[PDB]
Amino acid sequence: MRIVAADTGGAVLDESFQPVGLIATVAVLVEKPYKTSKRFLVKYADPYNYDLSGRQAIRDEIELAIELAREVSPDVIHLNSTLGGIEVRKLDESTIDALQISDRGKEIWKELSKDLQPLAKKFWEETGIEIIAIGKSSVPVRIAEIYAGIFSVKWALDNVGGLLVGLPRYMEVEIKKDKIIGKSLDPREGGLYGEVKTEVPQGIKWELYPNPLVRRFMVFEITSKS
Amino acid sequence: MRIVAADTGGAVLDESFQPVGLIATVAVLVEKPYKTSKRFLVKYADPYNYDLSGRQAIRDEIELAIELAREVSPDVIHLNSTLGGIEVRKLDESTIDALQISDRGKEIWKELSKDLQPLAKKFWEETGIEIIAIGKSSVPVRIAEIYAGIFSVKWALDNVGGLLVGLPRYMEVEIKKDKIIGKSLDPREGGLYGEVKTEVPQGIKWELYPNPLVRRFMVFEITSKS
Amino acid sequence: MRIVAADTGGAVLDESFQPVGLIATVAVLVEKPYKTSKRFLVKYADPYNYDLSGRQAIRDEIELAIELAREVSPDVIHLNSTLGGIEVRKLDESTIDALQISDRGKEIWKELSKDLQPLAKKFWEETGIEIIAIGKSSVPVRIAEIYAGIFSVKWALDNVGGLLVGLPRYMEVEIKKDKIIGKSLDPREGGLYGEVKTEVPQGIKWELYPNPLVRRFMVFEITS
DNA sequence: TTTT
DNA sequence: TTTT
DNA sequence: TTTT
Ligand SMILES: [Mg+2]
Ligand SMILES: [Mg+2]
Repeated sequence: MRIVAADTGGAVLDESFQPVGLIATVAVLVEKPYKTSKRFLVKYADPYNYDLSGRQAIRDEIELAIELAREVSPDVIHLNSTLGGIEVRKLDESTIDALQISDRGKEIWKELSKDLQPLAKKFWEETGIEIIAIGKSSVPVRIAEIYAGIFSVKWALDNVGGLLVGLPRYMEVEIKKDKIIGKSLDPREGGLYGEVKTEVPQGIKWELYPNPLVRRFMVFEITSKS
Repeated sequence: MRIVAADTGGAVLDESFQPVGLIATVAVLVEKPYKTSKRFLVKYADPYNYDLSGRQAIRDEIELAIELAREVSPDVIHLNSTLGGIEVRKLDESTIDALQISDRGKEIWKELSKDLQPLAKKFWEETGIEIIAIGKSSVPVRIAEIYAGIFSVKWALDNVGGLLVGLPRYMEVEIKKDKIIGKSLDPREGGLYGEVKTEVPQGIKWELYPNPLVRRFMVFEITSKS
Repeated sequence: MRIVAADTGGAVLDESFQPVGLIATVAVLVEKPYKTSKRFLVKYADPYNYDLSGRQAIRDEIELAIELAREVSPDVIHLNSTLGGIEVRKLDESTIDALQISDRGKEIWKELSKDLQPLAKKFWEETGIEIIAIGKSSVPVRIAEIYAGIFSVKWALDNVGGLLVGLPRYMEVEIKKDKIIGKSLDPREGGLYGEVKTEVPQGIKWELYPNPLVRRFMVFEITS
């Protein structure tokens, strides 16, 4: 099976660990053994002019996933929304009410349907590829999330006297001479990881530590040596 | 305390990772320090003629657990159903509605009661040993589950041009010349493991990797060198 | 950020692994990098005369947290009750009705409000420090919990003809010549740990293993 | 309720 | 539904 | 709500 998935993750935090805005939207191609991705795309947001509430992310995600899918022709696209695996081209007012989600979730998706359903429909017509709202269940979506963490740190290195990056849940990053490696901290996930080439700037220091206000989320903090 | 527990686990998957049927039912004796089992029984199902909605699994589990219990005389039997630890001999329509479980769960157990309650009652009459529906809370149940994973792999090695075995949640297997070792991938469980003797066939290769459709579950795939 | 948090944890178990009563209430000061605590206080309960339904735990916790806070002057106090981070000084029946929790949870806290809310208000007046009900989301709270586990083992060392101590969730302890080290078993938490100096008595054996009745909780067993 |  |  |  060959899967394209997408996710948005990584946030700039203020000094009291409150998120300001999100950083990276990433689409990944994932193939057996489903532990990493070697082909991916990134779109960076502007975290300082981001509306955290909300849902530009999912629109950016589906667009980027389709863009990558047109190049690599996967079997399926996984979208990061836990709706039971329903095909997005089949999302209408009727099918959304039948969904086992909260009443806010239903109204959010009734609005999102207006743009996303025709998009998925046109893409399925062209290719036969479904876009499914699978979310938390998907390993490719979790690999996309790890890459969103990595690219958030890349963005921070490229855009830093100090920056706090809130990473996606329970993942770590490691800085190497010419690359950033991201890994899940959950061994139950079976060793999921990512790697992105980058040049690491001089004159800065970094540390990774637990976000004290959000258990199981880590903070990557960059500080200037000057 | 000395505990007998049982579980059914391991599934044949098709090439799109959809389960076809379950493989192994295992009963274990677990004693201090409650990390493994040295005395156990296995019953193999036929996964290609399995009713995944049938729920023959729990009938097989209680039967195999009672069979092992008659040999080793434990303090208690742990059954894999998370009902709050109620004794199975006490399961009637009255006690089932009082349980804090789903209405689907209540309707399943009202039907299961008709066979299982008399079975547990007669075993308690004979021995004084309770069969309790403890499920997810039980470490002996998790150890039975790990052994079901190991035995599913043994079954696959013995019955394979290629096979996909979906393992129980977050566990790995290791193949040695003369045995299979199974371990939980969750360090929070305190190091649960199992080991089964077997002959490993020639002319085949194997791989263990994440199920892309079911996060925190692994696939053990066997392929012929053919 | 500088944080005081508190928790009650660790339990005496009987021979069928049933809890009898809780042991340690611990207040910790937590600072960057938020992985441990070097400054903490402990209050021991009497586990053989403990009411597990009583919610004396949270009253002991807030008192000890305040006691430590007066000494180390933190930015905020984290209380181990998952109410979304609401300020305790702002807890009246109306705000409790609005909380996204169970109806039992609501009835418990309407009763707790009667004593704890005036305490938080007066403390906020004195220092400007909030006491927020953040609970499961707080790392300092988990560090307090790990320290409760450590102190429960210290209690066991101090009181052992044989004892079974049920530790807080997924943590381990190690006894060294002059200290007890506690660690989270969950690597997702990022390496949380604690350490307490104590004199280790002679003539004893100990073992750590899974509670067979409560998955992901360990038992510390000590014998003379 | 259980199963991957 | 999603975000730290 | 919390506890093993
Ligand atoms: Mg995500
Ligand atoms: Mg606690």
